[PDB]
This record gives sequence, structure tokens and C-alpha cells, in this order.
Amino acid sequence: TSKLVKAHRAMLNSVTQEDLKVDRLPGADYPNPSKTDYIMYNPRPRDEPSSENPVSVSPLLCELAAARSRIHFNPTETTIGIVTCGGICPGLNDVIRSITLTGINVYNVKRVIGFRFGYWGLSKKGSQTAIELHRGRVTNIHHYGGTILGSSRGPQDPKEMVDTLERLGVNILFTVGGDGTQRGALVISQEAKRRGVDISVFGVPKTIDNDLSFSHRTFGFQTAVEKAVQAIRAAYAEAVSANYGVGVVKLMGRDSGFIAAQAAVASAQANICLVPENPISEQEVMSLLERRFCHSRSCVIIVAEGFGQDWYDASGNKKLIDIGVILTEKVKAFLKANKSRYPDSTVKYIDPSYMIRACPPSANDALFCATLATLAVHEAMAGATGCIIAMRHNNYILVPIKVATSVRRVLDLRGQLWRQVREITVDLGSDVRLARKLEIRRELEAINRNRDRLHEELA
Amino acid sequence: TSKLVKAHRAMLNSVTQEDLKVDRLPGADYPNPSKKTDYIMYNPRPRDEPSSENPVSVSPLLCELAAARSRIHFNPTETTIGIVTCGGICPGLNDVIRSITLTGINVYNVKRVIGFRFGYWGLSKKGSQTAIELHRGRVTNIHHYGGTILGSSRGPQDPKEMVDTLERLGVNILFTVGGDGTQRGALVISQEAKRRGVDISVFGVPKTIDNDLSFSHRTFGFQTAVEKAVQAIRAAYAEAVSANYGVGVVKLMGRDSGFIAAQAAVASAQANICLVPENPISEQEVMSLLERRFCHSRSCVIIVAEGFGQDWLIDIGVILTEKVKAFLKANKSRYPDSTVKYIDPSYMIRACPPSANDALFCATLATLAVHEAMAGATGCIIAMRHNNYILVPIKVATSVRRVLDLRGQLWRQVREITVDLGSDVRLARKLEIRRELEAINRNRDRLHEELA
Amino acid sequence: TSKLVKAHRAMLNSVTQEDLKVDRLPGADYPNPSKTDYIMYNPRPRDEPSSENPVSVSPLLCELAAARSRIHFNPTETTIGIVTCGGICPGLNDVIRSITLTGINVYNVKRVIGFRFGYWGLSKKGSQTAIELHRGRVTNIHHYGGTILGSSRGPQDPKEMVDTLERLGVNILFTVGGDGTQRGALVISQEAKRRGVDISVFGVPKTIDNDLSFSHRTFGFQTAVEKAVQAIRAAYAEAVSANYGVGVVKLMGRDSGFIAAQAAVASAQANICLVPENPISEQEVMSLLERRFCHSRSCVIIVAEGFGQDWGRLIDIGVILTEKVKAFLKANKSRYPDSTVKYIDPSYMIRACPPSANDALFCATLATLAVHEAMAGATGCIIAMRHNNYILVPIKVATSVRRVLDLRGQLWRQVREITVDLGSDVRLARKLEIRRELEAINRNRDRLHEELA
Amino acid sequence: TSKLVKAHRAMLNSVTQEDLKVDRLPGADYPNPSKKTDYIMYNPRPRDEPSSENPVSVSPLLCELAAARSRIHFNPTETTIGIVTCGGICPGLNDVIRSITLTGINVYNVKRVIGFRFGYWGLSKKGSQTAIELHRGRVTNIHHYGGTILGSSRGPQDPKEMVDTLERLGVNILFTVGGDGTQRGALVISQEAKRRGVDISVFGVPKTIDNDLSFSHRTFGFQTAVEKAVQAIRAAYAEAVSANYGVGVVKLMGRDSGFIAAQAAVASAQANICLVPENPISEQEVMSLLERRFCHSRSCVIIVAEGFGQDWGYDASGNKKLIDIGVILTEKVKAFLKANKSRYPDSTVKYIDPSYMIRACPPSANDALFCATLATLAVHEAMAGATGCIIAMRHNNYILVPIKVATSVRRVLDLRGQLWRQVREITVDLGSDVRLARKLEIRRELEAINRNRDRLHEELA
Ligand SMILES: Clc1ccc(Cn2ccnc2)cc1Cl
Ligand SMILES: Clc1ccc(Cn2ccnc2)cc1Cl
Repeated sequence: TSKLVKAHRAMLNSVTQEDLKVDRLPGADYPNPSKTDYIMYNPRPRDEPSSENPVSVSPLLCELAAARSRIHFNPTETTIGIVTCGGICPGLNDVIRSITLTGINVYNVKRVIGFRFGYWGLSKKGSQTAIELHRGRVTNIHHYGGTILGSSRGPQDPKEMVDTLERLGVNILFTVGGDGTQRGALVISQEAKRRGVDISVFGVPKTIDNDLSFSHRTFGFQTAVEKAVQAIRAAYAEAVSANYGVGVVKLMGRDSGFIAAQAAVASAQANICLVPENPISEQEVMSLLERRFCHSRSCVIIVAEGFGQDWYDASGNKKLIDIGVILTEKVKAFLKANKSRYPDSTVKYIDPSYMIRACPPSANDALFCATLATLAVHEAMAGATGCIIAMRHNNYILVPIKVATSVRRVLDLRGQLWRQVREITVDLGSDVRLARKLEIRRELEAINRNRDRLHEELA
Repeated sequence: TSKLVKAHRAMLNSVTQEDLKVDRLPGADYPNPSKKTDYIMYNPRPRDEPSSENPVSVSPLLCELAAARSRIHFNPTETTIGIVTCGGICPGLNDVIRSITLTGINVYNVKRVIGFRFGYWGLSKKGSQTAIELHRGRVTNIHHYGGTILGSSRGPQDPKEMVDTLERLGVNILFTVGGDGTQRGALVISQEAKRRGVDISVFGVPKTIDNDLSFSHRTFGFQTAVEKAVQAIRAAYAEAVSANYGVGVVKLMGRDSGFIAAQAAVASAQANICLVPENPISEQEVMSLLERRFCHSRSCVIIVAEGFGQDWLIDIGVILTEKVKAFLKANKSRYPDSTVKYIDPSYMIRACPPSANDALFCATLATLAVHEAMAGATGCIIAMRHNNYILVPIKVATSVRRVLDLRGQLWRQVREITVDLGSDVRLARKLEIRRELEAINRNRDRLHEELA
Repeated sequence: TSKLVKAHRAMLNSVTQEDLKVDRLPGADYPNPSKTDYIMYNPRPRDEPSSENPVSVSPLLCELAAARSRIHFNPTETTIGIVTCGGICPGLNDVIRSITLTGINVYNVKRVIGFRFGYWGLSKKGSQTAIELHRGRVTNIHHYGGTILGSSRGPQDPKEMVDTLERLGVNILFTVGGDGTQRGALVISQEAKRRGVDISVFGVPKTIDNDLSFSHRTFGFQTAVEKAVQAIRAAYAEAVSANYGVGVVKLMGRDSGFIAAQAAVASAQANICLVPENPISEQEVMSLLERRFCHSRSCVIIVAEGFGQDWGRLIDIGVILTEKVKAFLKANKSRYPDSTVKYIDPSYMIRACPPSANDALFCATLATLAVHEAMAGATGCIIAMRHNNYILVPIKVATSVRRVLDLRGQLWRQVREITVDLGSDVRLARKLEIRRELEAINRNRDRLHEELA
Repeated sequence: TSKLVKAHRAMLNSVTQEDLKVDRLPGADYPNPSKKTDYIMYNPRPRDEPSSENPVSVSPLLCELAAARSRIHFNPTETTIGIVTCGGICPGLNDVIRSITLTGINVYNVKRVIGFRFGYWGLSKKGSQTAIELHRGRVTNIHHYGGTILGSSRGPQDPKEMVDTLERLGVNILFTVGGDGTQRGALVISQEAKRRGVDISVFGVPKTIDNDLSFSHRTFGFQTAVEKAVQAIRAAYAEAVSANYGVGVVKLMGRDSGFIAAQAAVASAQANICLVPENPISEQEVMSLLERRFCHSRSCVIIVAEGFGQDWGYDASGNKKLIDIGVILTEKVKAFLKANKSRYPDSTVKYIDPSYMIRACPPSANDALFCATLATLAVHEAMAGATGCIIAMRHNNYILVPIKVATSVRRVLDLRGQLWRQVREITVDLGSDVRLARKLEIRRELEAINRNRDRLHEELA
């Protein structure tokens, strides 16, 4: 294929144009109380600019998401279900709210059910806990972080859940969660189709890491970066205030390190940036720290939680070793070994994970959540199922779950972002004597200029 | 015929593929002390249905991708870079200054970087005296602050005077950070310096908060502007809600667009009326929407773009404010006690550092602008389209401008939350209290149950 | 009488110890389901530290506010009323919430009524709009600015309002507003006592200007400063970006200029600071601006809304001062050729916002104590903060005097410290400046030379 | 001892009026280049009721007010000022550095200002080499940032070495920005420099975020710390609420006090349990409060001061040697919930150490102004020959406290005071019942809602 990595429980070994076909629940009878279009996967041309229009490098076309002239489900007779799974994430309530109010205010659906604490709230034993989502209940939930429905990790019995959906007359079930959640949602889809029950299962991709394939952005990412940067600023001030001071700060990234990268660059306070895409040895790290301490009394280390997972697997995804705490103790033991050279020295660990997830979204992420939701509803009412909504090239597209779980995104280590990271982070490939000379040369040239202009300012 | 408007002094009456060719200063001798031009389609939509072979763009237009080049035209250790910030301020102006400075110094190792004070006036013979050296030490933490250390000013100077100053200071590359007018001036400087046969690259960094730049989905400062706008709406709302028949008027940015007005209205979800230039309506149309709102609520919030109602360049905020006040003082009968609050948050929106996302965006826009100017790009701007960075000829970028698609999903989402006269108020208000009552009865039932 | 100013319709010409006696509704029968103490007005000693303990300069003693062993009203039989009057203010909802929940959760009162849009919500035609304040209704109101009850300026008929209080069985009415509100609340108090009706009227002082007498702090002030400072930072960046750029920024202060002062000092970006306490001429201002433009291309002017109220034909001193400066710079185009003047009214972003956590805690405490005291039969009085202690002040007193910047005080020192001084010869000052600048840069030069091998 | 606690190595067993006398360096020759000491009572509470004569303080103690003096002791244009920041960082450290610098330069026009790097180590022979010049240009915008440009370090140095460096650099005034350890060191330097008869003024700027300083209602950084704590609680709460039987443990500052824990708990109003050193309780007492909370809610938030429960797991450099009560309490709760899986089946426990986001940040504008004032006054008084003393804030006034006194006593939550009331008001009380008492509460909202229902039915018509 091209840019993407094969996921660990991939259902596809490649993606053909057929794989991108979005399952449509049979029928399209009722008019929207309010033809499918495509966009190219790759907008790069195959040839150089000749006489005729340009041609995509990739044969892949993606289905654009938008409110349909004809809808499949009958508005005033439909019941919408929502369930939030996994760890929390900025704007979870924003998705809940926009789904609720699009169903109520735009399609005028019969009712909206919010299932409590993830898939457990569709189990026979926790279907008792579900709640009614009227306007009054979601009025200001978007002003807050986490989820009013609550969440939980891991799966339930597909049969139990489809049982609860039928019993509550749920025509559309919106699965707000990560890879594992949407793979579960495909199981529910194939169970409800095994029974021939008219239910649409539709995924709203919840990943803060923004490692979603056929996606440039997922909701919560931008807010996560903003927060990460504020955590780095505190790590930096804590580290700078100490002689041979190290600040370790763990940012999100199991599979990607997009947060680690973008936050490192944006703060411009990152001296070392450890991401899963670029795995390096313990001694490689300590060597970068050693280099840094040649010329500065201060080092700041960004580490993605998915880095150095050799210094497993829960329910869907993978059990991480706490690389933050490991890396912290490794550095401490390295500095206690070279007390000779780095006499007084201090190492500070920061897990800002809680302040990053558990907060309302930036207005830009809030608007993005609102749009992702409203469109997901517009399409589920038009019989879309077994699919997610994502953002590519300024457009909203529908991706089959089977595809979206098969491939994942990952830093291009030859790309402009990672350039800008190496631009600011320690490079062993710089002679520190020669570099530091040419530095003070410029500093001196500049200060002598000011000296000259100040002499001039005497009457 | 697509989603662009032809600009007021457009230099092109159409755009052909030739018009998109980016001027390259002759020669490409020196190697990038760091380390074929590539394209992306204008329109990524296919002409046909998904058939056997790969899909084909609806539009014949191809855009030049911006990236660090294997071969550069200018000699690093012999080059001098010039920067000038023009017009009104904007979030992350200092971020662009800093990243240009430090990319030139730290990545290309240029001889020196000159910052011209207060816009084009700082290249005039009479203000070239005020220009400053941009060493690392001078730009260290400027990105943490709003406005511009160089300072800015509106309007033009003598092209000859400015090229004179560029030659005298040995400026090989001049980075013009400003709006439409600035970049049109920058093309004048380009054509003057080429009339003299002087090896200077003039390169534009588009400064518009309104995000109305053609061949662009995003301009630096926009996201931060939205974030701030939303915080101003939240204060307008709390001020209006606290009053019986309370109106909050809040003026957001938008001379030509109303992208801020729209996105902020939707994101806050506190906008009852949203006035933008793209949708001009009468005074009575406004007062009718306010009247409708006051049928069911004691509270109205009005978003107005500074470029709206320019037939009532005129302070529509203060006009609209007095119009509403005079309308409510007429109709005291119906709206007895009533209060109207004007808010100009313009100052808190422009004059502030960027959000981390806009900071990263500024940094990238800059670093790439340098990577391309060193590779002999001139008479062009850098913009963001479809997740990619592209080089657009100034002649093109000034010929068309962006504008809200009133049939597009964003404006849908605005009408979704703002007063609609086209809704029967009796029928709507009924179906409202029906749901309210259903919900109340549910809670009632569960509370009755709570006898353990 | 010394450091305070006499208010414009003061009910007292001085304050005696008797004037400070806080009206107690007769009876104290029921136990708190949960002796009055004093603090000195002035804690300064009359004499030196001699053999015996020190003695206050002032004879005045203030009643400390705290939960009483015995309360006057019967908890499960009491109804509490709240009304927010005037302009909004950070933490209005915080006061509403803490009063509500102290009455409910601590005293377990029968019910709590919130009267809509200020005194209008106690008028016969408006009492229909009042609302029930259960826990569920005030749960998260403190996260927001302005008032869920809503507010309105001006008075109503005292008789109409006492009529509504009796009809709704309101035993305690909490008046959240400024001077005018509490003077109205005393009228209601004296009307309800003219009828012999067992109602306690208790004031929670709402002033952002913090010009309340017998008070060092009022709720909303700290938050106001924080916001003011953020407005100055934008004014500054707007002004700096222009050649001969002026930023005018109007902060709160009708009678005081405490916000103007504290914000000027805290930002340290204020070049001129105009406050009502120090009224100066138009030409005095333009002279300070002129001085500033001798050495800098940038001036930032803090103006209190109550300054220069004699410049007009409150008058909008922000807009006046703005046009005056513009006309002065257009007159001296010769000297200040290109020049720009930017006005900023951040008034809306300052009032209409939730409180800083420190102001939220302060609101919570002001409220909870106001309830603890009203249940113990306190009436015709306000609660304020003096010298780290909470005290009860008779409204008659609190409306008679107001606070005001001490222009010889350390704060105003720190303002003059950073704002243009005409009393500096600019030639001699600017010399001694570049001397230090050069000394400093030569030092760095020396240390950089050292860093080479 | 009456309201205050005796500190662990207190230099006084009581405070008399003589103990409050602020050491004045002999002489007061030069005029303040800027154009008789006043007192305030310790306790402003009267002994008797309001009778015929003026009221009399309960306490005989009078405190010296701090303010710019008509006559100063040191010669401005001939004086050198020294600054050193010690210990852990704190909001507005740079604000104190800046205001001291610029008051000395701009107001007194002192000869020079030296900033000693990384605490007392920067006065040691071996680190005196690292000290820096503090000109206007160097402190211009440092106040916009957290931590210290000078840098800091814990622990002591040789008093002789440090006085050696002070004499060699001609430092007339040394400003010690640190905690009570730092100021006790500063008294050692004071008594060493007086043993040599060297005209040096040692003046303390109290750096405690915990706000446990005696003869002080406020220390710089406190308000900002609260603000930040509250934002950490809000994230702890949202993380806990999103889980079925979800616990959020959040460690706030408080080695000796728990003022942050208390004020943050009350202000957030999201705290279900609040553990502070002043009120030590058993492991089972905690788990019992959690158990109670889980009877009625699926969500618990626990505020723990770092100085609480220091007997669940002596004394190295400073006061003690703290066990990580955050991590202990976290594992204890986890093991308790894993034991009662029966009752609390699915359950989640989240630990949060927001310590770094609280210290390492610039001050709130209110704390910035407070830092600026503390500094400018400290300079105004050191120039007027004040030494062996700190500046603090009491009853809206700035006072000078002898270090010997300030290190002898410390503040601590009054557990019968209105603040701690307001904490118990919102935190789990075992003295509400299972059902028979714990019942009367679930009323109100239902009674209210039928009224609104009725009026909404009416709005047909
Ligand atoms: Cl919501 C979601 C998130 C990520 C992915 C692909 N992926 C990324 C990392 N591991 C799998 C797929 C989906 Cl459906
Ligand atoms: Cl910097 C810039 C800003 C806006 C536009 C398009 N335009 C023209 C007039 N209004 C918007 C073009 C450019 Cl090049």
C-alpha cells in the first residue's frame, strides 16, 4: 500500500476500493425532515502536469459524509443509543451532547438512551443503569471533561447487548471508543445482522493519540497538545531551577507519538524526545543526556508511554510498562554513577496524563466534536452501519470498521514535523566545541553592535 | 464557479495552471547545509464514479508543494534575511518572526537577519535608520507574547526607496508578513528589484485572522482568534442572561469573511443571531429575529462581523447597538425593563500570544517559507491546503478570496442554533414543553421509587 | 474620624461605638442544629510598648461574625429569601449557592426562595417570577458569572416588598448589591419592624471597586484585578506594535481606583494611571504622554471610569480621553508623525466571569457566615472582611463612609514608581541609564570572552 | 504556645516583647534618596467589652511595621545587594528576585546587585564563581515565569565560606529567599558576619507555599497554589466520576500545615475526604469514610496533604524525611477495594501528583503584586539597617519578625475554625445514618419539581 502500519489484530492484509464500501442498511424510504459523493485517498498526481487533468497516485476513493435527501430510519419512530468506552478524553460530553441534540432538534427522534459505564451498560445486569438524554440533561455537559454516561474498558457478551438493544427499541447505537470498542461494535453489527434486526452500529473514533488511519485529526487531539505543552512548561521551570536538573514528562502515545512530537516542537523546551516510532537503547538516551550536560545545566525529556516497552494485552489493546517511572530511575542511577562529573544533580518525573484527558475541549476541538457527531447522526439516519466518521483533507468521510482497525498511523520519521523535533533536540552528530564556538561568535557580534549604538546615543 | 469570490483589485480575471507556476530565482548552485518540485491537486474530488483505473481531479489545477530542497539558490553563509510585519496585529506574529530568524541562523547558518521596524515605513530612507539585528538572544522568548517586536504600520511606501534600502543592507531575502495589501506591495518590490536585475527573493507569510485566504483552509492566528471570540461570547451571554429582556451585541472579526463569527457562534452555542457579510439583511430583519427570540426567552446574544451592514468603514457594532436600543425604547410597551450591552473584544483577540496549535503552525509556516526562499522561491506566499503546505503566486492569492458557503455544513450548524422565523413558534414551543414534561415525569417517578 | 471619606447621602456625620451596635431580632430560643465577641477597628497602639498591654488609637470595637450556640429563628420552620441587585460581578452565583446550601444542608431550613431581577422580583407584579432554590438548582451555578436569579437597578415600593415577604413566609431576606441596594434593605428592615413582622434583612456587599468602608476586601475584587491585568497585557501588545502607539484601557472605579492601582502595579505595563482620588487637567495628561514619547514609542494609560467627571460639555471618560489624546496627537503631527490611539473597554470580560478559586472560597465564607448570623437574629447589617476577620456592620454606618486610595500609601508609591515622572530631567536620567546598560553589557562581553577555552 | 505550635528545633520556648525587637545595624546617617518606627498589635482582640475607655489587646505583643524610612543606614550609590533563592521552587520566585533588583537599582540607585546561583552553594568558594549581575535588562520579564533564574538548592553550606564570598564581593545586604531552614542558616551568616564586625544586613523573604509561617496570614505563592490545586481536583473528579466505584487520590502540599488541602477542598467543593497532618486518622478510619461514600455515590475524591499519615511506612537534612503518603494511600485503597470486590465489583483508583504544576508556574496577578510589595518593602527596610529578620503580612499590614522568633513557632489549621467547619460541611460525615437518619436529605428536589411541572402545564392556555 503506502503510508500506514498494519495493526496487531488487522482483519485486512491490504485495502482495495471494495473494502472502502460503507454498509448501508437496506431501504431509504423516509425523507430527511430538514447520491453518495467521493474524495480521493491521495490527492497527489501520478504524472507531471500535462494537457489533461491530474490522476491520483492511489486508486482509493473515500465516501464523503453528509445529510442525505433520503433517510432509511423513520425519525419520530427511532430511538438513538450512545455508549462511551475506554479512558476519558477531551470533548467526550461534546460528542454525547451533539448526538443527543442532532437526533432531538434536527431529526426529532422518539428518544435518546445513554448507556452507563461503557459496554457494561448494555449487559442485562447494567442495562438497568441506562439514562434518558433530553435537552435538559445535556444542556451544559460540554463545559466539562470525562463523560456523564461514564465509561469502562473491556467487552461484554454480544448477544446480551443486542438483547438490550431490541428490548429498548434502539434503532441506532453510537460507539464512542478506541480500536477495541469499534471491533466490539462490528461484533454487535454482525450479531444484529445474524438475527436480521434493523439496528445501525456507528463508531465515533475516540483516540487522543490521533493514530487513526484514514484520519488527519481525531477529537481531543488539539486540546491534548495544548495541555501537554503546559505540562512541559512546568517540567522545564522545575528542571531549570536545579543544577544538573532533569525533567522527565510522560505524554500520550501507545502506537504513535504525535502528541510527544507536536508538544516538543510547540513548547520548544524539549532536549530529548522518545517516541515508539524511534526506539533507542538506554545508553543512547544517557549519551544524549550526557551531551546536553556538556553545555547546559538543564535537560527536559519528552517520553511517549508506548516507548521502550522492552526495558501483556488486556481486552483489545496492550499492557504497557510504566516507561515514565523506569526512565526516571534509569537516569537517577546513571547520575548517581557519574556523581564525579554531575556532582549535585536532581531528576523530576511528571505524569500529566490526568490533566490532559480529564478536561473540557479547546473551542476548536468543541466545534470539531459537534460536527463529527451531527454528521454521524445525519449518516446513521441514512442507514450507515459498521463504519466510523473521520476527518481527511478538510473533509468528513465514512470508513468501514474492518478497514480502520486493520491499519494505524505513525510519525513519518523523514517528515517535516520530526525534522522540527531533531532541529531543537540534542544531536550527537554535532561537535559541541565547534558548535558552541560559532554560538558565542554570533552572541559577541550582536552585543558589540549594541555597544556601538549606545556609544552613539551620547548626545 | 466553486467557493471563491473575485477580489476587489484582482490582478487575474481567471486562474490557469500557468498562473500557479511559482517564480524561481535563476540558479540552484549551493547544497542545503541540512540534509525536483512535487505537486498536490487543487480539488481532490473525482470527475467520474469509482471505475477500474485511478480517479481524476474535477479541476485541472495542480499546486506546488513546499519543502526543504536538496539544492538551494542562495549561498547560506553569504545571505542576509529581512523581515517586516505590516497591518494590524494578529496572534503569533512574534512566532513567525522567531521561526524565520532561527531557521535562517540555526538551520541554514545565514550571515545575518534584519528586522524592519513598523511595517514598510522601516524600509523607507527615513525609517531604515530604525531597523534592528535579529540574533538568537533577541527572539529567545518573543513567541510567548502578542503583537510584533518589529512593530507594524498600514499603507505603502515608495518601491524604489525600499529596494534602495534592501540593496544597501545586502538583504538577499525579504519576508513580507501582512494581509492582501502587504503582499500586493511585495509583488511591486519583486518587479522593481527584477527591473534593476538585483538577486532578491520577496516571500509572503499571509497574515489574516479572518482566514479568508484563497488556496488556504487555515491561516496562522485563526484558531486562537476563535478560542478568544468564544470567551467574549461567554461574557456577553452571562451579561445578557442576568438582565430581563437583555441583549448582548458582540463584534467579532470579518471584513470580507465571517469565518470567526460562524465558528465562534457554533462552538459557544450561545449565539441567537449571527450577522456576517456573506448574508446581508435589513435592520427590520434583525429586529424581527430579536422580537422572535423575546417571544420565548428573556435573553438574546447577537454575533456581528465588523464587515456586516456596511450600508447602514463603519462601526457596525456601535450602529447595531444604538439601532436595537432605539427599537426596544420603541416597544417599551411589550419589552418594559430592557438592557442592551455592546462588547468590542477586538483587542483581546488580536493582541495575544497564539494557542500551542497556532504556535506550532506559525513555526512550520515560517521554517518552510525559509526552506523555499533559500531555494529561490519569490513573488509567492506559503499557505495550508488539505493537510499540505503549498506555494501560491501572489498575483493569484490577491485575485480571489474565501467566504462562507451559505449552503455549507458550518452555516447549517449556525442556522441550527440561531433564531429561525421559518419555524411556527406555537407548534415548536408546544413540542418543546411536551418533551420537558415527559422528562420531568420520569424524574418524578424515580424519586417516588426512592423510598428504599 | 480620619482615613475614610463621607458618602454623598451619608446617614451619619461620624461613627460612635453605639452606631456599631448590630440590630438583633428579639429572642434566641432554639439551639444551632450544628456571647458576642469583638475585634478593634484600629489595631494600632496609642502609646509605645510600656509595662501594660497596648490600647487602640480608635475607641471603636467591631462585632465578629460566627455561628452562634443559640439561634433566634426555628430552623425547620424558616424560609430564606435571596435577591441580586445592580450590575453583575464575579462570584454572584457563588454567594447564591453558599446561602442556599448553608440554609438547606447546615440549618435544614424549610425552603429557599430566589427573587428574579433584583427588587422588581419582590414587587407584586414580579413576585410571580420568583423560584425555588433546592440543591439540584444551584449544583454548578458557581462555575458561571452573573446571576441565575438575574438583577436590575433602582428601587421598588418597600410596602409591596414586605407584603411579598409576609405572603411567602420569608423569615430572612439576603440583599446582594451595592450602596443603593443596602440602603433599600434598611428601608425594608424599618418597614417590617413598623409592622412588627419577624423578618431579618441581611446585606452581602457587592462592590467590585472594593471601596466598602469597614472592609479591606469585597467578593469579586481579586478576580477583577486578574482580568484587568490581562486586558492591560493586550492594550500593551496593541500599543507596542505601533510607532507612537497609545493604549487607553478603562478599568472600574466610580469612587475608588483600587482596581486601576493594583492592576497598573501588577502588570507593570502602565505608563499613566488616572484615578478619581487624583483628578488632573487634560494638559497634565497630554504632558505625561509627551514626556513618555521623548524616550519610548509606546504609552499605556489606565483610566478609572470615575476619573475626569468634569471634562464633558458618569460621562464615558474612556471615549472622551481617547478622542482628546487623538486630537492632541493630530495637533502635534509635526513631532509625532505617524501615531495610533487604541481604546479598550474590558468592563464586560471583568464583571461577567466566574471567580478565581480564592474569590470563590471568599464568597462561600461570606455567605455561610451571613446565614449563621441571620439565623441568630442579625438584621439591618452587612458582613465584611477586616484584618483577616469577618465582622457585622450596621447598614446606616456602611453607607455613611466609603474607602479611597491613600495617595501617600505604599500602593500609590509603587504606581508612581513605574508611571512617567515629570520630576526626572530626561537628558540626565537617560545618560545615567545608558551608563548602567553599558556596564552590564561589558560584563556579559567579559564572561563570554572567558567561555572561550 | 496558645494559637501557634512550637517548631521542631525552636530557638525560643516562648515570645516576649523583647524577642520581637528587630535588629538594626548601628547608624542611620544617609537620607532616603526617594523624595521613627511604628507598631501594630499582634492580637487586635479586646480584653474587656466596649466600656468607657479605649479597648486593650488580649496579648501584650506589639509588631514593628515595615515601611520606607526617612533615614537609611547604608549609603545607596556605595551599596551592593545580594540575592539567593533556596529550597523547592514556588510561584513568584522570579517576581521577588525582580522587585528586589529593580527597587535597589531604580529607587535607591545601589552600585550593583549580585544573584548567587543554586541556593547557598552559590556563596561557597567552589560555586561563588557561578554568581551573576542582576541589571534591569536581565530581570525585565523573568516575573512572567516560574521557578528561579538564579536557580536553587537544598541544605546548608559553611557559614565562614559564605561570609568570605560576601566580603570579597562587597555585598552590604544579602536577601535569603527560602523556607524556615534557609532563614535559620541566614541567622548563622548574620552572627558570623557580626563575629567578624562586617557591616552586612541579612534579610529573609519567607518562601513557603504551605502558608504555615507564624506572625503571617499570607506568604507569597499561596493563593496561586490554591488556584492550581483546585484545577487538579477538577481533573481528579472528572477522572473519578467517569468510572463506576471510581476513587481519585490527589496529593496537595502540606508538610506541617494542610492550608492548601483545606482551602482547595472547600473552593472546588469536589472533596469527599480531606486528610491533613493536623487531624491524623487510622487507615481503617479512611477506608470507613470511603465505604460510607460508596453507600450513596459511585464516586469518591480524596485530598491528602504530603505530611499526613507519616507513620503508615528519623530526619535527614531539613525538619524530617517524608514517606510518599500519596502512593501508600493509593495502594491501601486499591487493596481495600480488591478485598471487597464482592460489594464494589468493577472499581478504579487514580493517583494524581499535581505537585509539579503547582510549584513550577508563574503567580496569579494578586500573588505577583504581593511578591512585588514584600520585596520593595524588604529593600526599603534593609537599606534602613534591618537585619536577622523576615518580612510577613498580618492583618492587612507588613511587619518585620526576628528570624529567631519566626523559626520557633509555626501555624496550623484550627480544627474548630470556620475553614475546617466548611471542609467537614462538604466531606463525608459518619454521623449521618445507614438509612433511618440518612433519609431526611432525599426530600426537597421532588417537592420543588412538581411545582414547576404545574406551572409548565399552565403555560399551554
Ligand atoms: Cl477509534 C480507532 C483508533 C485507532 C485505530 C487504529 N489503531 C491505532 C492504533 N491501534 C489501532 C482504529 C480505530 Cl477504529
Ligand atoms: Cl495575505 C492575504 C489576505 C487575504 C487575501 C484575499 N483577500 C483579498 C481581500 N480580502 C481577502 C489574499 C492574501 Cl495574499
